[PDB]
Amino acid sequence: QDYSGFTLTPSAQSPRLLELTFTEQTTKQFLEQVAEWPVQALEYKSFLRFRVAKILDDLCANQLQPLLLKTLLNRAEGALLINAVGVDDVKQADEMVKLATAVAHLIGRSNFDAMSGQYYARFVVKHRVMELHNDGTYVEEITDYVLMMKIDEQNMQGGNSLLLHLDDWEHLDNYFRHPLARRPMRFAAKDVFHPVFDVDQQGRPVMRYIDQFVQPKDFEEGVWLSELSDAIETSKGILSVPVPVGKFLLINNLFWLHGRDRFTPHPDLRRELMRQRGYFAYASNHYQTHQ
Amino acid sequence: QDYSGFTLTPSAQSPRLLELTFTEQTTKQFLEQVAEWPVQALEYKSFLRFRVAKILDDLCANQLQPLLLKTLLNRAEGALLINAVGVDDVKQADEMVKLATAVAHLIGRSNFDAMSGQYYARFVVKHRVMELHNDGTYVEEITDYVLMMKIDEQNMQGGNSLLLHLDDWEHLDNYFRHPLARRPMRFAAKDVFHPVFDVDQQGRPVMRYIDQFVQPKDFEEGVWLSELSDAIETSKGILSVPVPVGKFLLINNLFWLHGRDRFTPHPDLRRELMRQRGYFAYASNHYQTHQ
Amino acid sequence: QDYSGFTLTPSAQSPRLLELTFTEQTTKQFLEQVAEWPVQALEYKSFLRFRVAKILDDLCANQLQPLLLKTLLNRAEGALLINAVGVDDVKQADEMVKLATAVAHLIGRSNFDAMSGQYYARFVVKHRVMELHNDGTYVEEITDYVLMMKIDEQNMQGGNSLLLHLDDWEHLDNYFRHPLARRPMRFAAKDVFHPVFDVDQQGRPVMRYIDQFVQPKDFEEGVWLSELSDAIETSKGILSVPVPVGKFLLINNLFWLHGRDRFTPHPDLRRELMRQRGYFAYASNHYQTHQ
Amino acid sequence: QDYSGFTLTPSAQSPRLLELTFTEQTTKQFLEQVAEWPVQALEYKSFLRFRVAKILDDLCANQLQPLLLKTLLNRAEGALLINAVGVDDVKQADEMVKLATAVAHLIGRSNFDAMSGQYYARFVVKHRVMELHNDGTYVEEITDYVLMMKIDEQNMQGGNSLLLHLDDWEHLDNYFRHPLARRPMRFAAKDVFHPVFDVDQQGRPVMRYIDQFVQPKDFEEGVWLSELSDAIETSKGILSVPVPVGKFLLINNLFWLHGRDRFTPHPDLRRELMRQRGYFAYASNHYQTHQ
Ligand SMILES: [Fe+2]
Ligand SMILES: [Fe+2]
Ligand SMILES: [Fe+2]
Ligand SMILES: [Fe+2]
Repeated sequence: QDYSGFTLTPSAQSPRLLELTFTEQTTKQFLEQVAEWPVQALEYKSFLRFRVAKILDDLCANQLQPLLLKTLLNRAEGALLINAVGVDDVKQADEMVKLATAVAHLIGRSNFDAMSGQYYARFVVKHRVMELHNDGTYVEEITDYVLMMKIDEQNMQGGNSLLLHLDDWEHLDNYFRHPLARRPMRFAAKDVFHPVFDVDQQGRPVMRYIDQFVQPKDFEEGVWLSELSDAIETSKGILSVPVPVGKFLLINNLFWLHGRDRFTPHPDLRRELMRQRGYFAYASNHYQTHQ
Repeated sequence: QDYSGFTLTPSAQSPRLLELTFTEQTTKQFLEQVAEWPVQALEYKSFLRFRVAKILDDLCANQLQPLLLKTLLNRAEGALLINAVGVDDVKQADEMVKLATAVAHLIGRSNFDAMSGQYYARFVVKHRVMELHNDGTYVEEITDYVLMMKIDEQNMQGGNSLLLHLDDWEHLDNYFRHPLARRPMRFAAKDVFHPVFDVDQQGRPVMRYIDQFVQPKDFEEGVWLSELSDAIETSKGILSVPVPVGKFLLINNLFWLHGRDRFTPHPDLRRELMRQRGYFAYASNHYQTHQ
Repeated sequence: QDYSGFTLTPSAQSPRLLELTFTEQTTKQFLEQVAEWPVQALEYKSFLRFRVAKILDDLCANQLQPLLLKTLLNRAEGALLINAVGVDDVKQADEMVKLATAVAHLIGRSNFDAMSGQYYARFVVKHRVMELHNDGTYVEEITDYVLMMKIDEQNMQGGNSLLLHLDDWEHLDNYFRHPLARRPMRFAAKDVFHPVFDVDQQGRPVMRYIDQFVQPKDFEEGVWLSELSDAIETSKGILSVPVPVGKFLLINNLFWLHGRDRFTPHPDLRRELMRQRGYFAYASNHYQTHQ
Repeated sequence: QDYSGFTLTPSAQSPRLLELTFTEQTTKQFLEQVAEWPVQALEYKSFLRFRVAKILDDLCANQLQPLLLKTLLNRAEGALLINAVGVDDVKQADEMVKLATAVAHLIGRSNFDAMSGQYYARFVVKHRVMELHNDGTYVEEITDYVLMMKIDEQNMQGGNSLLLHLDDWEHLDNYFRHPLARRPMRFAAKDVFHPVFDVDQQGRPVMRYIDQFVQPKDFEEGVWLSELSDAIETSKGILSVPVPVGKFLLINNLFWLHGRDRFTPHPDLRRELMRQRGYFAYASNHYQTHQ
């Protein structure tokens, strides 16, 4: 469908993943209107992250924020691949960070990243599969969304993003109905305790799982987790999504798992990534008390 | 007016800011009587900060302490620019620290400074505006006063201190009456939570704001804070105050905001500053219990 | 006796210490079936420690896990010396870690080791007695088992493992019946407080003692502990057990103490050790509440 | 008077300070009987500190421990200068540490020293007065005794130990009767709060004061503390005690203050000191509950 300032079309891999592309005029107007705040200003004054968010939504006639929220909160969808025409070179890295910052802070706020000391983190890669998982399993607070942007890609074969929607996972019911699905388990980076499965407000399964940080306490927990891991990694429902330079995935971390495919080692290989993670925060008509 | 040991006259920028100058005999007597305690002694034994305070007040016939307190606690004023005749060269830095220490510890106590590990901190600058703000917004305890002294100034164009009294701010009522003025917000350097506005004992607005450390939790808080920031930075009520070498501002941090103007970059530029921050502490006739 | 996949025979030093040796086919099948997970995978994903445990037990027709548990929990025994035919060279260090990991995680889970940052630790030695003690005396949680493997041994004379079963200690009753046996004492690596003696579920003495970390608070506690130390170190019941390359002791840390004999200094000496420590965790028919 | 294994005589400076000297046979027997434990063994196994204490007391026919306790707990005395004939050279430093350790752990236990990471600390000096004070004012637990030993002394003029017994302080009543004597004040190295004065079990004044770590909160506390400091430092009751190599003071830290006199700077100057601090711990006939 055609919106004001951007277009929206389903991905080739799945109708659950929608591709959102900002038009060229929108992209140029946005970058002009945020030129006076470099990324270092966004790092130092967090309210500027919401200022650039409002500027982008205003340029889309205030159609962007409700669309982002409706897509990410919809159980049938919950995932976007987002880009802006004209921003597609490593040479535009700062502008990429601004764009992703503006989109993310229309639907919530990105959390402190311990690897960078900032609200976002950039990594340079210079080859085995990274297993499907959820982010933020080792703290008490829930991470609602994961944002992963491709900043550079050079002599790279493979390395697609892997995604798994729980309602595409053919083994969901077998593991969700197991008593250990509800057993609170230790997660360690202070340790936290929570089950591997939970439910959304409608009672549908959600997941908070990663094989590296879950700490089975005994032979019962450990064997079940090793079978769970195999059942996830071999699922027929996994998507393999290329993320070209300038595009970023933005997914609901509660019923999407994500990972990374193998890639070929190459002497002239360079991949650069940017990530942000946060919680949803939005207005809705709902009950309160007092005045 | 003419006091014992010093003179007092309103500043050129505002009747709220009073200039206090210690006479030459007072300055020389004070420095003689505190010569046996170097600044390093003041750093190691905090009671010596109150000893030098008493010596200065005694030399002013005990007229200094009540005058400082009356000025700083008066809502109509609350700010002083202070100097002593004959102390005006970088070469006298230690004597400047002694003088500011004595004045500050007549009205309270200066807190530990994490940048220096001492009760005061000195910084050397070797050019964009520093936005108006209050100090101490990221801890639970209230910072009542801010002290900023000019220790050296060399090939410096611009860089005046900026000040804003809340009762000179033409947008005060518009933002103080907004519901978000009372919303406790996160501040981070353990995080603390407090609103951007509060009230003094008479119900008049006070502020605890800085754009770098406030952490809006969502799009509502963030957009409002970005508008608040603009309304402060563009206020017609801002003062631009030069602070020559040997002078220091001492302001009530609850209804004065402070910042720093732009200055010209220059290869031979050198500016040195000293700061202290603390809480008020003073005698008054008021109620207590027991015996 | 002859089991499926391994043999079991009493040690030459004591009927309480049983020697368990995995046959050559079992050893080769196990190493083949765990080849796809290097030790670094076991370090990163703790459930793989239980996966390799199940593979080893399955190869022993599920006779290994009940035998290990019965031996370690039996007050009359409680100690094993374990090896696998064909694994006996420093050159096979990784395979040794896999084997010990699989055995340990059939009976419990190995705890984080602060010296290595992993669930196991390897040390290289390149000569006085190490006194008998229990592990884990300076934390609140109980360490149920100690695992010590010989990874390398080169020009080494002496250095046998020393072991003492409390029911072989001729002075047990004299010290267990002393009032200070029940006095909670300070242990320091946050400090913890617990007595030097306790009881098992049947009221038989157990010990949580080490001379380096216990901190007697006064002359009464200190003199008694110095006599206790002498009564332990001179006991006639101490075993001197050689541990050849590829063998590991696995002992119940509650009623076995362990140490190390003196060895000869030698310029070409090299000894490498691996340790793990953990708690028991196993299924049994016992009571619970609710559903 | 003549005891078994040592002699006791009042000092030249004060009848409150008793000089205790171990005879030559006692010193030689003690060092022989503790030869198998080097100081590093005392550092690692704290019960050995009580073992060497018992050996020394046994060599004195068990007359040492009751004498030490009676002297240190007696309000009229409370201070000892202790040495052993034949130990008086830097070359005997280890033996000095053993001797002081044995004496201290007959009357209590020495606490962890943050400057050395051990139960004792050695310092090398290579010249202004160190003001009179009590140790341990910045933690909650009470330090009952201070031990300071002279390990080396080379080209040293001055630098006597200074001591002040509260009942020799001519200004005690003037300050003890001031309301601020009972005001809990902040002490900082987590901060602790306690008054500068307290009382012993008989209601007689004791002190917990040091000028460097007390943190007066305002002009009232600070001026009083500066006058208190002057009243202490100028007291006629201060003792000036030389401490030759091999001697150590052992004083009751509750009603003795201690410091150090000025000394002459000299290019070939070397002074080495050892300190321990701890709490009293001893048997007495007193009430308890239960069985
Ligand atoms: Fe991730
Ligand atoms: Fe400031
Ligand atoms: Fe051990
Ligand atoms: Fe001291």
